[PDB]
Amino acid sequence: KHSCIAVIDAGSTGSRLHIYSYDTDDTNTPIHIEEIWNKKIKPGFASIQPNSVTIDAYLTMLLADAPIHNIPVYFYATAGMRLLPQSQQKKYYDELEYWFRQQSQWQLVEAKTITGNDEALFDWLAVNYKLDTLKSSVGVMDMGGASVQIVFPMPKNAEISKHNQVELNIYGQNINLYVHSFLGLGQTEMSHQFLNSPSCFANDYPLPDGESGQGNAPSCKEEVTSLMNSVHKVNQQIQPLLALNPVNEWYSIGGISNLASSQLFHFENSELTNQSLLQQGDNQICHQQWDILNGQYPDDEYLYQYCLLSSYYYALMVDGYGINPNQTIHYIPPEQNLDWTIGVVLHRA
Ligand SMILES: CCN(CC)c1ncnc2c1ncn2[C@@H]1O[C@H](COP(=O)(O)OP(=O)(O)C(Br)(Br)P(=O)(O)O)[C@@H](O)[C@H]1O
Repeated sequence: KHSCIAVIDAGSTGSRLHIYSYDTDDTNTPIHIEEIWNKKIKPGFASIQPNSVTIDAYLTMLLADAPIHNIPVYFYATAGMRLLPQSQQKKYYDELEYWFRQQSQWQLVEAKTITGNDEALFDWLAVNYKLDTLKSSVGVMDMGGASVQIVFPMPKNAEISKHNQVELNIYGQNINLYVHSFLGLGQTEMSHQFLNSPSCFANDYPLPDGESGQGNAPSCKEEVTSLMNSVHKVNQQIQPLLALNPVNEWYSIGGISNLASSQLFHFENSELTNQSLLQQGDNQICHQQWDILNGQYPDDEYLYQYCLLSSYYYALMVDGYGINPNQTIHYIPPEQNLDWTIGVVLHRA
């Protein structure tokens, strides 16, 4: 009845199979993309032993019960696998290539670790698809666990790396995008640099070094800005490009959308500003007595991190990207299930 494609998102914490049915319009672009099946397994691919028994157990658990035969499959790993040397990755892909050759139910089209730029492309396509803006300047930011992505329209520029630019034609229109991924600036990886910063945690929160939190979002933001700008040079790379290529609307996916959906934060219309984010983080968490807070919200296991995270998002978007602290940032809410793999259907199916 419809075309079908499978995309496996092999992420740092788990792998997620998505089977989509779609139709194609007369520009040769997928439409009516529907997720018909879904399977999620932990831990991440890069966290299992790369031998046949382990890979077989893992992929069987992921795929065996799929209600669909003879479908093309894309196996796309992201930041978790990017953290591994090429020679380690090879062990996984040798086993995986062999496993798929033993299954005629699944036609492996590609298995690879996509670059963060690739992932930025798919992010942009996925968001703009959900927003129905694709047949129509929309910027997308993905705040992931290990890497962060930014992507916005920008005219082809021969003085910028080809790796940071993508040309595509979508619903009949030629598009050029600037794409950038910062590996290490994802919230989990970045957090590992700041666990002993008392400025980044609720008062009396027990830091690993035996010291106590003493939260202050402006100070915590400054510490994080050092990693963004002194180490990753985010400001130098992104700000001159945004000054010249203004974005009309920002959309964010990933961790922002989770934090903004917490009980401790108040945001309407699935949008926020950096100023409000930082202020609420500073008041509700950074300067808050930890034990009292923890007692009031005992189920939220991300709570302890909200001072750091609010400071980190502001640092990234404001001090890094140069986004105005009062500029509206839309976020796709967690309930909505927007997935970057929708971008792969658009681009590759
Ligand atoms: C009550 C408020 N909740 C609970 C919902 C939350 N509050 C704050 N952060 C949350 C969160 N739930 C999840 N996160 C974090 O969101 C960040 C990025 O999310 P993502 O989903 O975007 O991370 P990602 O990069 O795609 C992942 Br799954 Br780590 P993989 O590499 O593909 O496996 C990750 O680092 C998560 O740890």
